[PDB]
Amino acid sequence: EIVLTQSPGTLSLSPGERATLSCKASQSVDYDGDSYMNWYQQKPGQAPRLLIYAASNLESGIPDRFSGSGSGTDFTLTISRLEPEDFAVYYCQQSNEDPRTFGQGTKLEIKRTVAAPSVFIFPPSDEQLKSGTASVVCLLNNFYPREAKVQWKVDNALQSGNSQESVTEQDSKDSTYSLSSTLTLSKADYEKHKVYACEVTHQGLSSPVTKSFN
Amino acid sequence: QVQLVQSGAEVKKPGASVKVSCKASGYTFTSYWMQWVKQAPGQGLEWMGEIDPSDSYTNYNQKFKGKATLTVDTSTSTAYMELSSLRSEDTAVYYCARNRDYSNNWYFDVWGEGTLVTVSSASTKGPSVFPLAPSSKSTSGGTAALGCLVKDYFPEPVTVSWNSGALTSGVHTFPAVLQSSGLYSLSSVVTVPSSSLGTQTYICNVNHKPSNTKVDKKV
Repeated sequence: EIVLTQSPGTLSLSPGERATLSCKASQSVDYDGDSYMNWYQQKPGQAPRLLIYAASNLESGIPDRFSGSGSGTDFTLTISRLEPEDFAVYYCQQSNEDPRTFGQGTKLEIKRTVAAPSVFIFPPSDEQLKSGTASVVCLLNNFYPREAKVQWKVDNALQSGNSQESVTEQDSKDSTYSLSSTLTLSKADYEKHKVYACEVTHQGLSSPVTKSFN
Repeated sequence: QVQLVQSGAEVKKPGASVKVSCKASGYTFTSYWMQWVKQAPGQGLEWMGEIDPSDSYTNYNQKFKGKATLTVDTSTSTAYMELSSLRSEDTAVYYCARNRDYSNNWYFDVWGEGTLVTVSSASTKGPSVFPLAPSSKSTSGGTAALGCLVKDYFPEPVTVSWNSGALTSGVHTFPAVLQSSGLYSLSSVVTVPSSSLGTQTYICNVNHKPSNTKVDKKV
């Protein structure tokens, strides 16, 4: 099968900027100026949308800022200027050999200004401590980039590894992110320790923050 | 205009099977081939196979052969893909897209909205909400954070309002996460200035359609 490799995995640019994403094939997908590479665009919770076909043919309704180039095994899609509607995921696809294969995708993200995340922690409610389980949540409000790191520390140094992370999509106004890790442990396991802290690590943070309760 | 309509999302127990429908309109159904693509949650697009509705010829991705089966109904202009011997892996959104040719190159121009298939042995159970009390005397600053915890539920999705659709700022509903219990879990937060914490009554409204569970908690 023909394998498509897209890069960069992620790409953070600002509105108005020019983007250039490339798709590489493990083998030639051409023939006498005849190409077999197409590009698609996919927004969150939405069906792909055909952008370009035959390596350089615009589809109806696709603006003029888009353009696709490439030959043999190296192809690239370019967006002269990034408009609000352009931020999404792009997929290059081959149709030269069966099976037809797609690319891993390239996420164009809205690059902004670093923002230190607002950290918060929450002790297990009472009703929950009744059902026999305990879930400690540590919030991480509006921060950028998306790269961060929460560290759960029960009774100090005793940092566990039984949590579940959940990051929010980029905001539709301040392009920020929110992350919430949750540490779940049986009531008994809960009523056995006293200090529960959530250590955060972010570029926007001068030094790793921590939020604990007793 | 031209468009493709897919059947609704479905939940099925492992070892079972599902038939997804994709009825076309706006064009001569027999004039084009149908493409079936799969998109696992979080993963990318994966081509499954193709079918020529005129004479019914198929061609599958060598890895989906014997799992998916393509058929068409010219009389009702509808394509059908059947997955059998379902497993957790089979959980993904399934897309059917119209095929198109340009100098031997085949590209898919019209896509259906996709059909979600969830393979779980969980049971259509309702959600529980455990308040995420704001603070424990932390004030100092200006802003405070609260939240509601929707623990264990199935299947997706769940609605989470705040102060009855009239509270939209600061809201941060996080994507649900699947626990090993086979059940789901989601959280919803609403950033609010501490100075209002005592003068405002916040209530997160949860609405799970599958189990008809409407819960109003006051954080």
